[PDB]
Amino acid sequence: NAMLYPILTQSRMLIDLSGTWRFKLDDGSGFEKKWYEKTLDDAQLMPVPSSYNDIKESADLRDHYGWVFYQRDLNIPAYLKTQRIVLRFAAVTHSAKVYVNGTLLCEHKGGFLPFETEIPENLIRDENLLTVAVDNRIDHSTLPVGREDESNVLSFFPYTPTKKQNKPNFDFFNYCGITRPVKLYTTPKDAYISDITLTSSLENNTARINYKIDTKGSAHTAIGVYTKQGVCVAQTENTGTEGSLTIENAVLWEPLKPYLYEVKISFGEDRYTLPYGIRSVAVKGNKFLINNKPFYFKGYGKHEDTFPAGRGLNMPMNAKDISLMKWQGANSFRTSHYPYSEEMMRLCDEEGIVVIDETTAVGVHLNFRVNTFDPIEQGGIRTQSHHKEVIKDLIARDKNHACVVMWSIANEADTGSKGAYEYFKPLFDLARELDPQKRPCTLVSLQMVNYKEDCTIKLSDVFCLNRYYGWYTCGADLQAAEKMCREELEFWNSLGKPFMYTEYGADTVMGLHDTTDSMFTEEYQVEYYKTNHKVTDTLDCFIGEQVWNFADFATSQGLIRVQGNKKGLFTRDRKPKLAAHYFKERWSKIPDFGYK
Amino acid sequence: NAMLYPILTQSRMLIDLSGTWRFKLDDGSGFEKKWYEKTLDDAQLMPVPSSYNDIKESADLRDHYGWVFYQRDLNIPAYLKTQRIVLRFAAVTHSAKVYVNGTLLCEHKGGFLPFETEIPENLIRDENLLTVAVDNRIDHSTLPVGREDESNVLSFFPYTPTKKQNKPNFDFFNYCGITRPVKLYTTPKDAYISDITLTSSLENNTARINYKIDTKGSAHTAIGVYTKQGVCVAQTENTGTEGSLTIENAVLWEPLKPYLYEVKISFGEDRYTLPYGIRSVAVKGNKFLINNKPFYFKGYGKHEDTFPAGRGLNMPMNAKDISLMKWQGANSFRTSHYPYSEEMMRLCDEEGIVVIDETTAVGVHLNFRVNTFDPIEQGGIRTQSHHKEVIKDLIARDKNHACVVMWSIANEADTGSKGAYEYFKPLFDLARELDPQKRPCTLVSLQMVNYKEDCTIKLSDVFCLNRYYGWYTCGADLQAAEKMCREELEFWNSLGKPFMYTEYGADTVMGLHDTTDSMFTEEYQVEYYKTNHKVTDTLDCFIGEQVWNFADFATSQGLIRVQGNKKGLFTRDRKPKLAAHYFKERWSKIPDFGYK
Ligand SMILES: O=C(O)c1cn(C2CC2)c2cc(N3C=CN([C@@H]4O[C@H](C(=O)O)[C@@H](O)[C@H](O)[C@H]4O)CC3)c(F)cc2c1=O
Ligand SMILES: O=C(O)c1cn(C2CC2)c2cc(N3C=CN([C@@H]4O[C@H](C(=O)O)[C@@H](O)[C@H](O)[C@H]4O)CC3)c(F)cc2c1=O
Repeated sequence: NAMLYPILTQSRMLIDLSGTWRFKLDDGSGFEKKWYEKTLDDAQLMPVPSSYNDIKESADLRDHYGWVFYQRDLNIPAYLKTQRIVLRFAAVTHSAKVYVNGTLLCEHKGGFLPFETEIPENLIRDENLLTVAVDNRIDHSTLPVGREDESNVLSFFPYTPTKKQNKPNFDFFNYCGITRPVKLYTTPKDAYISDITLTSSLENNTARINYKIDTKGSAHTAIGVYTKQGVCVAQTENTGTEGSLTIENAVLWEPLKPYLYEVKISFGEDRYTLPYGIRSVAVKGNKFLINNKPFYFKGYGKHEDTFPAGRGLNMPMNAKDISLMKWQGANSFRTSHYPYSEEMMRLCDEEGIVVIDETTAVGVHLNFRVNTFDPIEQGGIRTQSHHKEVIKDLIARDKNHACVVMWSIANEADTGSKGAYEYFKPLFDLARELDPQKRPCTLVSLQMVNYKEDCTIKLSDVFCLNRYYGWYTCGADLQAAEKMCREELEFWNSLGKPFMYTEYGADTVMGLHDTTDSMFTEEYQVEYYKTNHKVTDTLDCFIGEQVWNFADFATSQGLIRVQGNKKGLFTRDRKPKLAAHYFKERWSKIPDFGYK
Repeated sequence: NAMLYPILTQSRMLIDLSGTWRFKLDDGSGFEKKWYEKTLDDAQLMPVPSSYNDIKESADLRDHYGWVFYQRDLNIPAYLKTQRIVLRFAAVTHSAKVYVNGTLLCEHKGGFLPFETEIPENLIRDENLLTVAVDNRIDHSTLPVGREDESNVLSFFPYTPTKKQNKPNFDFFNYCGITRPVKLYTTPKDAYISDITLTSSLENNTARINYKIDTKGSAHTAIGVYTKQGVCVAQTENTGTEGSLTIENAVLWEPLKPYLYEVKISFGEDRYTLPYGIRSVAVKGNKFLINNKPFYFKGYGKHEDTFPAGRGLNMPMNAKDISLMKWQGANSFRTSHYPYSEEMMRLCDEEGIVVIDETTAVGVHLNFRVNTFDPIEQGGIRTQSHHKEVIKDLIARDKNHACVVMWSIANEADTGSKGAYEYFKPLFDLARELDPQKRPCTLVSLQMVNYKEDCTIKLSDVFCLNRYYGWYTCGADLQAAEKMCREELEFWNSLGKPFMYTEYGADTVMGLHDTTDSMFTEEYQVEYYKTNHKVTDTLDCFIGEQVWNFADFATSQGLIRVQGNKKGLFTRDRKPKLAAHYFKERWSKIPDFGYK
């Protein structure tokens, strides 16, 4: 469960296994014929990390259904065997089977969170083959959810598909493969650090770090806290597993003004250094408080999506995206609709970007007659069990990030229907139990005629609304959109708790224009946002605006998707639309703290 | 009924009243307050001819519901009163009331066909005001048909519109206004030509023109036929109303090789000259014969649509469009979905472009539970009576055009439902009765699950199909599209009569690309057409391909319309997409005659 980010330390090797791997589509016989026991024959080459769907020009590759096999050679020095040898997969989408030589080492379900496995030393021969089989199939038991009929979420006349294909119950393309880096790392065999938990206490004008260090084996523990320049500001040797350290002259991590201490931990020979921002988060009344100050979210729902790697880790684009958000005056984004790479989370900690951290739970809705949360034995959704593992794993991975201020339990589940509360109650209970910082929890609310029956009202600390007044309703009638927006949002405002837009927007094709309200035009995108803001700016409990979307991104094919989703403020190659300049202006006049 | 195109002759003045007119939106009180009796107060200026919707930047103007008032001064020489004075409206969309000074002169229904009225000389004062009130409203009794609920033909969540608006039952924007020129012309008072009918007889290797000259008053008739250089090749004086003339050395009008004789007619002092192409049209077996040769249609459904005039007469664009069709190797187009201007028809006669001439009958479908052709007293469609007047007027206007080879009675009516045959039988009977050339008649068939019950099979001389295999069905599954296309078209091919595509295409945004099948991309548009052609090229009764559409054009707003309809081979400003070059290549290898 514990998943420390792998780093090069005095006690820990870090070997990146990324590069060109061999790649072979499964044809139904791949496991029967035990392809993982030899070199892949008649194979292609595929970059790792990357989604595989867009690297070639093959529609059958892009739209492949089922398994693929990745493989590479792994010839490592024998003196590594004096250490504990670990294979870390930061993400394999959606499910993986990992083989070393002929031998199945592990299997994983869930395409967006890391997993790892020791390599037993009796298995390492002189030359080794690493094989990773990757399953892309989605159904009523996976997160994200796939449809199990021939229905498309986006048809006039019915037809029989040529081949079976995944049918996403979500509005983004089903990019799969070895999405994020594969690495080999080592620790001391006999005594090593397995996890680190840090929390902050700011009471009585005294900043303290509380630590809890999880180990394997028997040794002595030490912890030191260091400034960015390397001055030790607190340290203790031969400590317990738990304790606290006072940080005199503590500098707080603040949105757009990050400060990270370096927390170095020793256990026997093992050494691990964890960056850590000191800050508090709390919901009080109708305010979202960061370091006891009333925060206003300004930003976006995002996607991990770039050409040609798809969902694949793209670190230059990560840095470019954060630079664009600072240029635009944003302070935050949400990990729509899955955990993002640790490289992104760590960069956000470094750059002072606030993150709403979301699970993989999109598509938990069977009625976009069996109801979504009917009993499984009557056709209800089969995701609750995996939904708990995802929450456990997500919090275990990201718990120490200062940038994470809120957990989002699901995106647009069927939360107005019968049984939703009972499905979601244990998941909220679990997230509150597991997060040592006890951060606020929410689910992101689907737009819905019976919004007063949204079970978010009974569960969430912040109400997060996805609303499309002026796009999916009142299209090209913004005066009607304004009225419909005000009627519903005055209800939410009357509940006295913080609420916010986590999505709102309008599909906009760069280069289409009209001085007169016309859907898909750059001007309409601006007018859409002006209309919504006319309402939200008058509501004192509305504490944040995150647009849909930061940038255009790939989706499944359909009559309402113009080469993907076009609601980005930026294009897929990160060029500003008219509305992106509109937001730079607007967000320049709105402070991070004390707007409402 | 008779509607000779107005021309300047030795006996006929022609005064164009086009230019800047005064323009005022009605507010409900325009007739009550009798605005037509004075200058329009607090008015704008509007170009005539033009649609009014896009000239300004006002959404309320663009989306106006109801009446508008146009007005201009009309100060004419008194010596005109020695002649018969006629006001000709080439088109006023959709309905008009015409006033001179205070006096209602005529009212017209039908937005795409000419109407005229004598100006009684006792009404002409020294200074005169011409007022034209124009109604844009559409319903179950107009052609084209408007919906009478709040439904859009292209909604996720229901909303109340801010204002009432026209709801077209058709896929093009409801452009209205004084669409085509307004002209004053004169004839002799006492004896003048009211209509001319010409037909051709090619039997026995002898080309003859049969004439029938309709007059008012008592005088002597003469007719002469002249070559383009002005050589008289047949003539007779003091003739009857009907007769025939042999044309020795006759040159036939042929597709892409036009020849027009000039037919000059005298009656008393009146003189009228009519261009006339000699050619035959006939359907025999599975062949469409022009001048006894098996024709293959290559071209488009079009729209009259340019920026900013909308539906308005744009003669430079007409010439540009014909130049592009010759550049692409097309030979034909259909007047989708209304009669086009006489200026276009006459230019097509001059340039050798073959025309399928279509009525205004689009939207004759109430179920895109009351059935379309239920009795009117039970909610059935109320268009049949006006549908006959439109057919009468269209044939009366266009009967002498060599370029017109086929009448299209309706576009995508509900022809697979009960009662369609009975609705359409009298209209086909009427068109065959009225056309002196007895040209083939068709209706354009909607795509429909029960296509074997399409009443076109019982009525039409050529089966004209609108099909979207690979767009509205099988989208991004072209291999399935090919199979579905072949299954249905082998049925049509098995009937042994000529059939053809009058629409097929794929929405394509210029500048969107992908080497791998992706809807809305330029490459997908090409692949869509390749797939269809794989099938049609193997069917010996398939005698023509007209794409949807020649060029992108404006529509109502909705989630599936990217700033209008994007199925053009060209953009709205006439720039070629990838598929336009594809068709230039393809149509360069397909002959006008003897392809199948
Ligand atoms: O053809 C139509 O009529 C509609 C089609 N679709 C589907 C997307 C094809 C609708 C979807 C609705 N929901 C689906 C996604 N929710 C968020 O919206 C973003 C976006 O759609 O841009 C996604 O990208 C985000 O991931 C997701 O969180 C919005 C609400 C809806 F309310 C109405 C319609 C239609 O009306
Ligand atoms: O959102 C969807 O799912 C669909 C939406 N629409 C409507 C246009 C919004 C459909 C329409 C269908 N008909 C409507 C128009 N016919 C011709 O098509 C051209 C075009 O549509 O390009 C028009 O411009 C031409 O004038 C017209 O003759 C095609 C058949 C259909 F069969 C399926 C759908 C959908 O499935």
